[PDB]
Amino acid sequence: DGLWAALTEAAASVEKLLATLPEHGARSSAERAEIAAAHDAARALRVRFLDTHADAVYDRLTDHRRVHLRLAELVEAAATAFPGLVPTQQQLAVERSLPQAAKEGHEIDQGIFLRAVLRSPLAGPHLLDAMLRPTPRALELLPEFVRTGEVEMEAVHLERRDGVARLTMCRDDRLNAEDGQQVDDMETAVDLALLDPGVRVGLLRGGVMSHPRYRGKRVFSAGINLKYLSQGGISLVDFLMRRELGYIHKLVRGVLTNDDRPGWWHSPRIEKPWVAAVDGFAIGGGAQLLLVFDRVLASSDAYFSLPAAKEGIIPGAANLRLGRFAGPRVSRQVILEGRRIWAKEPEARLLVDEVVEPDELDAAIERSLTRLDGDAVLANRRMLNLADESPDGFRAYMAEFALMQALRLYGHDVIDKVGRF
Amino acid sequence: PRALELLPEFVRTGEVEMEAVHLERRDGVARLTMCRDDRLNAEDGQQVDDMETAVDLALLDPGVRVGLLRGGVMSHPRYRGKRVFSAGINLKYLSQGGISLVDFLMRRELGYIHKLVRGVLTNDDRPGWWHSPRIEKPWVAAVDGF
Ligand SMILES: CC(C)(COP(=O)(O)OP(=O)(O)OC[C@H]1O[C@@H](n2cnc3c(N)ncnc32)[C@H](O)[C@@H]1OP(=O)(O)O)[C@@H](O)C(=O)NCCC(=O)NCCNC(=O)Cc1cc(O)cc(O)c1
Repeated sequence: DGLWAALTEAAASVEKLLATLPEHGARSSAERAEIAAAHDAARALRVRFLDTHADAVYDRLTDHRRVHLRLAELVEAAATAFPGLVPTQQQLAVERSLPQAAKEGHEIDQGIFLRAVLRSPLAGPHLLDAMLRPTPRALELLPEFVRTGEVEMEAVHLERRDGVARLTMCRDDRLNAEDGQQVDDMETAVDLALLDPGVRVGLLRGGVMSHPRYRGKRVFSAGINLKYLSQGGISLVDFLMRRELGYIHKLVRGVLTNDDRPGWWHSPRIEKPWVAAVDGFAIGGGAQLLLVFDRVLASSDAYFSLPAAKEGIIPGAANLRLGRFAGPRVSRQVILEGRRIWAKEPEARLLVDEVVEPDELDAAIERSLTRLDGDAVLANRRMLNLADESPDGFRAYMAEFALMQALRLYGHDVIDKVGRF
Repeated sequence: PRALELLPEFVRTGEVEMEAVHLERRDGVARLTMCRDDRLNAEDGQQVDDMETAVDLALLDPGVRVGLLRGGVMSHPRYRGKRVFSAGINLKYLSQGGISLVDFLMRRELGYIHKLVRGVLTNDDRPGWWHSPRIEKPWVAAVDGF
């Protein structure tokens, strides 16, 4: 062994250099290379330690796979139980108060950690189940939602109507640009939709925009908030990983419930079909969402892009899912070269089921919702999703993604590009 | 007659600013920009007169080889900073009685639009008129917005 002691020392060297060296941006090139080498030695040992000890580390935190912990709770418990393995809440607060260009990149350690956890065939599936459980916030709001049929959240408006959970993304000043709060609202709303027995089908649509160039027009998504990303407010764990393992995965697989109802022995998760309706455009994170719906409609003037081909972060699980929809040539055109796909071109039918003129779209959305009601759709979409995306495939991708995306979140090309927005 | 009047200054200057159209000779191209920035280039009697005048100038100017029709940058708030080709006839003026059967609807078809196809019929005043009594040139259209 000896890896823990080596890691502890290498982390100490890093903290000693951060204490003595000048602040980021005031460092000379020799000072910059010295701290960079210390970060590298420490992170190298984080990997080597977890290569052999990940399962034991995870077992301590979750009582040998007997307590389900979500991502935030997991990395926070790992910080206190294994100092130096991942950053503390206090170290993260310091990072979070800095712009991305000035951060030391302590989230990378969380990427290292979550990679090793998701790579384990024992710990990985367990963490994924934990993220499929209902959020506490949703369980809290569920009784009022059952009664009222309505919840107004900061980034999402949810309404039960005619057996449909109508999620409207309503950040009318910024084209529904995504942030940590949008993810929390989306997961809460998705949780409510799935837990509400009066909901049979879900609908995701963008609301009416108010920014002057789009006033009176609906817009689906302009993707991640690039301003916040530049400013330090995009969290690796609480945004980039949370959305993939939480609400987006619940759209596919449903919510894992307790053994508290009949039939749980054949359906431990409650899943329902989802419809997406795209107004204006779906960009980045919003386009990623479309790879997970049972039905996708778009207005005739809409387009779909994952535009950050030169200097962007990985487009979530698009790299996992797009090849299945579009094949390897088109997926590389979209992701490697930033090809934008328009709702009216033939290849839009790889991503969209129905393209409709603006004046006929509302009615076409309503028709689509009535077609997905039965028990037959539920069984069939479960079998399809199982065939389309294996547990191992999703897990193995999200394991590498945790580290690869962490690195991209701190890449100089990304920081530079995002600052110019 | 308006075009013949403006032709010498256009040959000299390479530029004419009209109410509904901006015309510029550049690199042998007659660049017609439809520039009613407040109403998405909605058409009226004056637009037709400007269009025909510009088309006439493009065809008569020996320094022009190819014509280009494009919409200019709009200033209306829903389209500010964006080019728009044409929103068609001015429906407000049509309601108000200001769309002329002869001077708009017939004039545009028999004048500038037909000159885009067939050119301008000139006098017998140049070599070759016996085989080409009309001067025609090729035209490019670039459609922004709609
Ligand atoms: C979409 C546009 C072409 C629209 O062009 P215009 O019609 O000229 O609109 P704008 O006036 O820019 O937009 C209106 C308004 O919203 C603001 N806006 C628009 N999009 C954004 C984003 N993405 N962030 C922040 N603010 C935004 C814009 O600044 C204006 O607000 P003011 O500054 O207050 O004037 C343009 O706004 C644009 O390029 N937006 C950014 C698109 C983009 O590159 N998004 C990021 C793509 N990358 C991801 O999503 C990455 C990602 C997301 C994920 O969810 C997960 C993951 O793993 C990775």
